[PDB]
Amino acid sequence: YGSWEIDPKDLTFLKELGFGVVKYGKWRGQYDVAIKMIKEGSMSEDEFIEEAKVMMNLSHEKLVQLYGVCTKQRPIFIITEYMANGCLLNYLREMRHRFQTQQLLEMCKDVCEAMEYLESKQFLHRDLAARNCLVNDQGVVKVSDFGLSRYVLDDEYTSSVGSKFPVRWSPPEVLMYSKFSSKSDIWAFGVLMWEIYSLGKMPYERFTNSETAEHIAQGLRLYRPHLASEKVYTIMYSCWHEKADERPTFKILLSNILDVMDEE
Ligand SMILES: Nc1ncnc2c1c(-c1ccc(Oc3ccccc3)cc1)cn2C1CCCC1
Repeated sequence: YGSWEIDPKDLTFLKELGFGVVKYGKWRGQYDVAIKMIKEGSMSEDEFIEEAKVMMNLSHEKLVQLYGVCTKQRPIFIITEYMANGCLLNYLREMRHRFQTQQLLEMCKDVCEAMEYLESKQFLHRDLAARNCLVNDQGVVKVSDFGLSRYVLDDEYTSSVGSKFPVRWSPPEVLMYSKFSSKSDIWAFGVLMWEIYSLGKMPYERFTNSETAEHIAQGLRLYRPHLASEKVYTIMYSCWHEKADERPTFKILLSNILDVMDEE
């Protein structure tokens, strides 16, 4: 076993949590883990395994921690930090939480910290969205599935023509030219802020993907969620400059979010 490789015999599977299936379990009988099981034919496995070595060296409190992989048998496993409150999107949609806006801004800050870290490592997420963030037992949001889209074999998800592509989280230059950059992550982050302040509404709710792409190409934008103050709206909106070079960095976004927290 290499440093990136976990012995699957050290795993105990306890419950199904919901590419494939994800389970909750224990490592060596004691420590909580999530086990993401990768279905046959779904992934470029050799490429993922090499990238896993890079992903192992990423470490930040607001990034879901990759403990290792199991790849000597199939389906291959991705072993990670267990996030008790599950997917951010589902969490947002649970109206019982009765969120204060302070809580929503903190979720934004959690994600922005992770993204500033990824940016500092020149690591693109490539599919940032509420559905790809997780929430722990303390209500902390962490970024997940970072870079994983690179290894998906289903073409419907691979390009902007595809029926599974994240059109609603994509800047004009991605939709038109497939130009990915730090600034396409920035765009996606703004959409994620919008999802958070909208309590999990689908971006461009009333539009198809086709219509959304048209909307975007015409320079139209999401508008202010009811729960977003003018200051918060200014921050998400800054992520959507037509010109990619005019969009902020995650460092700048983080400073702006901190400022709003201080001003309340
Ligand atoms: N870690 C998790 N803890 C709790 N629930 C989880 C996960 C994960 C999870 C586990 C592993 C995983 O693997 C990676 C993590 C980071 C980077 C790349 C892969 C991604 C998500 C998913 N789920 C749920 C959300 C909706 C239904 C399933």
